[PDB]
Amino acid sequence: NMDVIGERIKRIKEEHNSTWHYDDENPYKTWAYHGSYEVKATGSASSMINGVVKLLTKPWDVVPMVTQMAMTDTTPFGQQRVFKEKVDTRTPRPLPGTRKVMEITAEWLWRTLGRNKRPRLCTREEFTKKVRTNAADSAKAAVEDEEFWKLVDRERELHKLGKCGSCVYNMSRAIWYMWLGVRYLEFEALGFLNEDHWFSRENSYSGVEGEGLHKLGYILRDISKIPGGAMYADDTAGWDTRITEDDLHNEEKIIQQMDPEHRQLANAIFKLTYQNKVVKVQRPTPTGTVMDIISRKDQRGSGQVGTYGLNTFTNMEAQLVRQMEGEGVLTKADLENPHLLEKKITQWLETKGVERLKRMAISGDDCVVKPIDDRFANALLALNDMGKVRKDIPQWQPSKGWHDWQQVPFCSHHFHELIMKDGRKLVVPCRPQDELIGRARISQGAGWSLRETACLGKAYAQMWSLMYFHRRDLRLASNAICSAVPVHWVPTSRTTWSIHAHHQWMTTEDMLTVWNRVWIEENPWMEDKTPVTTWENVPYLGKREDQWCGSLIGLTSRATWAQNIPTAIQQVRSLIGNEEFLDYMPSMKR
Ligand SMILES: O=C(O)Cc1cc(CC(=O)O)cc(-c2cccs2)c1
Ligand SMILES: O=C(O)Cc1cc(CC(=O)O)cc(-c2cccs2)c1
Ligand SMILES: [Zn+2]
Ligand SMILES: [Zn+2]
Repeated sequence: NMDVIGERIKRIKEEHNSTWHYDDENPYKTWAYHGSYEVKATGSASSMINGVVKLLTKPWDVVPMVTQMAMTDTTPFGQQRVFKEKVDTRTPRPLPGTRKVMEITAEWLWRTLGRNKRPRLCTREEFTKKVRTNAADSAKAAVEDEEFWKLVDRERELHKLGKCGSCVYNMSRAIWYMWLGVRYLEFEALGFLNEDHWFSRENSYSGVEGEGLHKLGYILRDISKIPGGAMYADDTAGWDTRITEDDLHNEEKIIQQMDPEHRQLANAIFKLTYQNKVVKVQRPTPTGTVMDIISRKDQRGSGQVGTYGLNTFTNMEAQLVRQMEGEGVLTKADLENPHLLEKKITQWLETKGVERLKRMAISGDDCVVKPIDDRFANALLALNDMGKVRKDIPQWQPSKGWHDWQQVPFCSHHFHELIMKDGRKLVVPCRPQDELIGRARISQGAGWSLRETACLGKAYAQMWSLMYFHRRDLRLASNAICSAVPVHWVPTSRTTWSIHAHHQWMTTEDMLTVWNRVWIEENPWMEDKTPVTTWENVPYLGKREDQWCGSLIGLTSRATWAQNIPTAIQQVRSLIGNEEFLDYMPSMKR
């Protein structure tokens, strides 16, 4: 293991030799520990509160889920216990027949994914353009510095020699340059999966990359039309910690489709930073805070570029294998058998494969599968053997499915079919409201002006206008926030890091115009392109469903809040100053 990780540890060791030691009382049981060095503590036990949002969402001040979200630990104290709970585990090795099935499925899945697209290297100017269009943190400063690009080249020359000196995953400007450069190199070799949308629904069949939250519901409604059993959506208990050495080696087969110069750099990312890794993790001690140097040959680093794609790939593979078991193609005897017949797996993949991929919606560890029947509910031998053990359910207890696509959980959401006042149907995203309000009430970090705060608030308000307008409490709170925040202030900072977010709310353009573009114009499932002229024609969930999904509708405190909301708007306005404000409350029934 050391002839791959040695150089990186050697560099950390030399750089921090002042405080470098072997802390014999380290908590690593499954990870190989190398040593520690003293550092300053990072993060907090709490989260900064967005006063603009809080002042306009008073009934949620006394709501447990909302209070819970204001917390979330990021200190070495919080970092160490979260690591213990899942990261410090070992997945047993899948059986020889399981390993063969995964291999046959991996090979076929990669050829299917690359039937039209061809892998390619990603560039310095692609990364640069991305870093620029993200902020508009000190990554823009590094990208602008030619000295950063020089280290990148030095590291790349080591990678071409099959060596690694600075690619360390984290749980002066020199170390920041080494991190952003490690991320650039991985972006260079594996970014094409994201940048050239390999997991789009059109290229992957099961995939949903680049579709967006507003489309996921319509995708599930279309899967519901496919004849078969119920729709299954099983969560995996810590997916990234369940990525085996066999998963990594199967994921690596993509290098076969690459040009020699691309294959060489991609092989370097896989072999040196995925199938081997050097990790940095903050740990508190009775004599301060230390940064530990750990390593392992398996599991997925959640921060990395290829994480979404390679998780989508392995889940598609895992679900195809579970479908084969459901159909009686794979038996218990087959999974135990090294010499299992490749023929029947190839026969099933070449005749039923694509059709079987079309029965699924897969986004990283999130899957929705509509098998040909319900034998799938009890097809658990391979899923458990592959290491993809379902969360909070006895290992051999049959999976429970849904016969209504609207009850199906996918990507922290459920989806509703709404009938508009004109009779047209919408399929909308939904989640418990407390999670939405609770998240909007969190401002990111310290040293933030009221201006930056009001703009983040405006961003959350407009995201709600576009994605969650059907939630009565959120349309009101959204209008209230947009009334309290000056009209020309541009929503700045992201509301989410979600791959399903396309941030159409990050504008000063009229939200009803934007709504019409997303839900009517650009909506492939909206045949009638007649615009909606008024927010009064933009539908809500039925009162019942709105209440079932967390609404305070019908409560006194909520009616009080709704009644006295111009007072709170005025309070926020007076504190902001003599700016230009537009009153968005008239756009509502009140
Ligand atoms: O159901 C609709 O179509 C009308 C509608 C809209 C709204 C939204 C707003 O607050 O202006 C709220 C309510 C309710 C507040 C208390 C009980 S029901 C009803
Ligand atoms: O990616 C996920 O797992 C699901 C998810 C989660 C969240 C919450 C968060 O990231 O803070 C927000 C969203 C979005 C809100 C609008 C468009 S996408 C989606
Ligand atoms: Zn490296
Ligand atoms: Zn709902």
